Amino acid sequence: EIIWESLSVDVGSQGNPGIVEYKGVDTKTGEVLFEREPIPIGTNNMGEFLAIVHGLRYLKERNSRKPIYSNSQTAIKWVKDKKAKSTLVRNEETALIWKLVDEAEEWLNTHTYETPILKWQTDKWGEIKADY
RNA sequence: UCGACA
DNA sequence: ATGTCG
Ligand SMILES: [Mg+2]
Ligand SMILES: [Mg+2]
Repeated sequence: EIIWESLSVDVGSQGNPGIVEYKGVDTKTGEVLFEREPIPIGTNNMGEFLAIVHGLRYLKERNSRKPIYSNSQTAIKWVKDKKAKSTLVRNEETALIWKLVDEAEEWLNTHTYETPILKWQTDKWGEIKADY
């Protein structure tokens, strides 16, 4: 019941809030299809959200109907709402991530997609294929 | 508390 | 352990 023909995304950090990165892999092979350069300050949930949105953009530009797996219940909801409810403060250090997030929201209400966004069942299946 | 993450 | 989230 794992949909192997899929794109899997995850965040990695150093600290939380701290340095954030995310990437997307082919669920079947583990091939790395995209990896975001680390962002100096962010939260886990912002990174989880950016990874799904980047996944959507990636698949849409390639005309791909694959679903996206994420392990982040929060990020899956934020994507469905088109709104990332982060508590992270706004200052010059977090400006970069907040600009990414705002641009991701903006992409979500200027585009259509039917990509299913699916919860990766870590408890059953082990770690997501995009894990750091 | 429970759930999902970092 | 603590921080991010619902
Ligand atoms: Mg994750
Ligand atoms: Mg992980």
